[PDB]
Amino acid sequence: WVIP
Amino acid sequence: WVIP
Amino acid sequence: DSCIQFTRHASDVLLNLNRLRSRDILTDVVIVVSREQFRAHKTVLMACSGLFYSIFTDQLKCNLSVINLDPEINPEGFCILLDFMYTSRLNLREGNIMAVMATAMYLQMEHVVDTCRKFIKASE
Amino acid sequence: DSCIQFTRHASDVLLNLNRLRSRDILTDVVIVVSREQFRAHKTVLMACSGLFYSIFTDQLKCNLSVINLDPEINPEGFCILLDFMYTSRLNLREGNIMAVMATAMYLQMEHVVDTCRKFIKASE
Ligand SMILES: O=C1Cc2cc(Nc3ncnc(Cl)c3Cl)ccc2N1
Ligand SMILES: O=C1Cc2cc(Nc3ncnc(Cl)c3Cl)ccc2N1
Ligand SMILES: [Cl-]
Ligand SMILES: [Cl-]
Repeated sequence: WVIP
Repeated sequence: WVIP
Repeated sequence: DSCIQFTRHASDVLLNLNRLRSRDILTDVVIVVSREQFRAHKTVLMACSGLFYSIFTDQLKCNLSVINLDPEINPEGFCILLDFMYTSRLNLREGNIMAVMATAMYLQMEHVVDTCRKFIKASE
Repeated sequence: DSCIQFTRHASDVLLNLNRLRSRDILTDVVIVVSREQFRAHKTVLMACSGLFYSIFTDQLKCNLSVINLDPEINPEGFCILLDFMYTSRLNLREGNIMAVMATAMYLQMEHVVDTCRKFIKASE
């Protein structure tokens, strides 16, 4: 999971 | 396009 | 093999599947979550959820145009997860995390369940 | 927004759509390319090809279970492109590049047309  |  | 790979292909396919969903094109099922209805493509639902994969591989349920979810399922939690299925983006917030995790557990979306558990653990 | 994004989600969806295609699950169209037949999902074809997008948004053609392609289309070229649609991997070779580029032009798959043009230019 990432900060887009 | 890339070499996978 | 000796194939070449187009890096953005999967993302571009998912973007177009979401555009078809937004315009209601070739949607073949309505998911009923209490008073709320959500139109979708059976193939995308199966591709994202262990529950939908089981439902639409069933010889009788594969032909249904309406699927009613358990009354304990929160429509907003379902909406957030349906948006994630079609975009890869999860709108996870303090106000919805419990409903999102419960819906992801029911829908069998293990990566969502995992990030909800981690976000909850950090707040404890 | 304040969404989080699962990096591998689009690739995982496409992998599962290909598994459904391989097991012939919820395929809703057969593409006829001379003597050869290819089963697929209309939504994936539309998501990958300008030609299929135009065909399946047409009010009459959207309901057809069989689509016949132009007789000049090479079945192997179509097969390679259908595999690319479902995997992001293109099996481009000296022996098939001309058929693949011609099929990609007909199917309106601009990124494939682009790499074929570049690979051909390099060989000249
Ligand atoms: O957490 C998850 C996400 C998920 C998706 C699916 N889907 C499929 N799996 C295998 N082959 C096929 Cl053909 C599909 Cl469609 C099954 C289980 C789960 N669990
Ligand atoms: O080279 C290409 C690949 C491609 C795909 C599509 N597909 C869609 N485009 C816009 N919205 C939607 Cl809803 C879809 Cl399905 C249209 C044109 C082209 N051209
Ligand atoms: Cl997931
Ligand atoms: Cl393309």
